[PDB]
Amino acid sequence: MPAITIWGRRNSSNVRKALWCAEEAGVAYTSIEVGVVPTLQDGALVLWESNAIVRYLAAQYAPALYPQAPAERALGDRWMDWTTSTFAGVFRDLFWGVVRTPEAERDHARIAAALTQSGELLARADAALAQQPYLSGGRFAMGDIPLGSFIYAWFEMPIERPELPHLQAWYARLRVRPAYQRGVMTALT
Ligand SMILES: [Cl-]
Ligand SMILES: [Cl-]
Ligand SMILES: [Cl-]
Ligand SMILES: [Cl-]
Ligand SMILES: [Cl-]
Ligand SMILES: [Cl-]
Ligand SMILES: [Cl-]
Ligand SMILES: [Cl-]
Ligand SMILES: [Cl-]
Ligand SMILES: [Cl-]
Repeated sequence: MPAITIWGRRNSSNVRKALWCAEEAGVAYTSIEVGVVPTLQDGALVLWESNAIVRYLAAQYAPALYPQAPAERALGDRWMDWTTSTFAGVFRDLFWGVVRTPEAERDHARIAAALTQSGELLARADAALAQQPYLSGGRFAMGDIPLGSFIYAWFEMPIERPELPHLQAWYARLRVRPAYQRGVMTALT
């Protein structure tokens, strides 16, 4: 069995982050879904943090994805932290109310507020993607991966989205990557 194992449900955005990164690197890996947080194991290493798992997999296995100059890495680095620190919480809330709770249980005012704030948060990324074609800068790299794994849910969710055309063209370019198709575009349950 491959040295790399990734535990976790494939319909989680955090696990998508890791599967997509694994796929981008081409390495042998096992994905275990037991019957949400990814657990990475690679030899003696055990990782529980999505973005740490990403940064590791790219630096260790896909150096095309890990910019070596600190100043260029920092461009996409900030969107990795921002995805966790600012976007994921409100969006996971939006996504729960819409895909996973029964209408009898939906706090609509809250969903409505999640949807509205999700949108204006994303407007910030949309503005950055009007300056460069990737969160990582001129070329795709690890920095695009955390928000890229959420933005699949954003666009394929049954919701009314505000017009964010740079964000959308970026998602269109993500969709042409096979690693993104196999790693991220899973059952949106
Ligand atoms: Cl989600
Ligand atoms: Cl099951
Ligand atoms: Cl190792
Ligand atoms: Cl439901
Ligand atoms: Cl551009
Ligand atoms: Cl770059
Ligand atoms: Cl849709
Ligand atoms: Cl479309
Ligand atoms: Cl997979
Ligand atoms: Cl599907």
